[PDB]
Amino acid sequence: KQIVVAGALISRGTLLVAQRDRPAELAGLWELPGGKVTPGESDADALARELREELGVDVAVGERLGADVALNDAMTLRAYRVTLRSGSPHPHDHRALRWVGADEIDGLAWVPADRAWVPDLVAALS
Ligand SMILES: Cc1c[n+]([C@H]2C[C@H](O)[C@@H](COP(=O)(O)O)O2)cnc1N
Ligand SMILES: [Mg+2]
Repeated sequence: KQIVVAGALISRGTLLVAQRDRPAELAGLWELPGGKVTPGESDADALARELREELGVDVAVGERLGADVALNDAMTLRAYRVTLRSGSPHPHDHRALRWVGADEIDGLAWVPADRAWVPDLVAALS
């Protein structure tokens, strides 16, 4: 299974969430940003690559956040905690970004795959 890595960036007590712009089925819905791992890459290398590209930030990749999610037969989604080293997030590849607190998490229009992490994200912001 191809791995997709996603980042739960928590900064000053809030969580970054990113509103997708593609494809049509996901455009308008919110995610933990990330992307596919390239063969040869560690999860950490891939996720730091994706978040530099998409958000314009340098992050450190930490512990897992929640469990693996099955996208399809081919693909598995994995979330990690990440923390900021340098830079401020900007939506280079998204419709919008939003910093949310615990009480906002379950109200967001999540990408259905990511919605699985809602209890984990609420816990992390407890
Ligand atoms: C980063 C991410 C990605 N995906 C799904 C959407 C695509 O089917 C696939 C690859 O992601 P992308 O379109 O490269 O961001 O994984 C779902 N949740 C996420 N948090
Ligand atoms: Mg992406």
